[PDB]
Amino acid sequence: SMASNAARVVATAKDFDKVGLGIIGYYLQLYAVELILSEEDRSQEMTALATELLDTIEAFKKEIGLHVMNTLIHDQEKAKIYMLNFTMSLYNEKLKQLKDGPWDVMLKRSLWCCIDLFSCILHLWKENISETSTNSLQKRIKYCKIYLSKLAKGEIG
Amino acid sequence: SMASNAARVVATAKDFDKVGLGIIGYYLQLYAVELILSEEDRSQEMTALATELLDTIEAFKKEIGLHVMNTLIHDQEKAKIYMLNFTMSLYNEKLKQLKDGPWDVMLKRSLWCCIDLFSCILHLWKENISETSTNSLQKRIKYCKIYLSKLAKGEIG
Repeated sequence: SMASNAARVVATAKDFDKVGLGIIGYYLQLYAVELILSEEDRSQEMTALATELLDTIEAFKKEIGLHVMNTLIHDQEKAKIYMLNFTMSLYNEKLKQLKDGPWDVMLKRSLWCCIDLFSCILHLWKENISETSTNSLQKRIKYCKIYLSKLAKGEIG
Repeated sequence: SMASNAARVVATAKDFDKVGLGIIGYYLQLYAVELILSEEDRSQEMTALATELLDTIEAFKKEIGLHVMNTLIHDQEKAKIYMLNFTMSLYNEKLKQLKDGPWDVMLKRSLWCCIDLFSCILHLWKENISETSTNSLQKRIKYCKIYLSKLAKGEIG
């Protein structure tokens, strides 16, 4: 239920690192961490995850606090905007695919990634996002979850 | 000159691998290689570097298609997008720092970074950048050169 939502994120985070988008996967992790530590009913398995996540998280920031980009890890303002610009370019590219492009499992994965990126941005930076912008993002997530269902029911397939 | 530049870009790229931006480090290497192979008669070390770089660029491709964001390594348009977003943001931050911020080595390294990144974009996707954008990119590069000049004279430093 919960450990699944976090598990997805953590999986995607690792994928983003292995491809070389470290800063993105960084925040995805930090996000997954808050996600786990938010459940008052923690379980052995998740606790080990929090630790593993924090360990990685720390190592990453330490190695950057090379010296040109630090600002994306120290300035949550710039980090939020960089994260948003990246997620948005991906999101917008995927909308078009929903119209003309192919409707395969890659799209399904791509849309969940968008949902997690958006979710990450909203969770990590609440008091930094315009009430107008929050709604926008909350809507983009819903849009994903909608066509995601349209795929499971073959409606768009 | 060619040797000097290649060495710089290469050094910058390696710096981005350490931070986590493997995608940026990737395109710099493509650019670096194209630079080294631009000279019909180059030193052995340089050709050896070209080879070294290619083996790396080759390797990087095998690991990537993650399977969602690999659409960056196989698309000249998207790649350019995520490339400009990153470079453009850094460029602005540095423009501000030129005014109030400290005028240390960092500001220097940063300005050079912007020059290579902007030059990497212009080189790699010149046949995909409108005539207007080319001038706009070249202007910023020029501006970097100019400010570096001032920092040397102590006119701004």
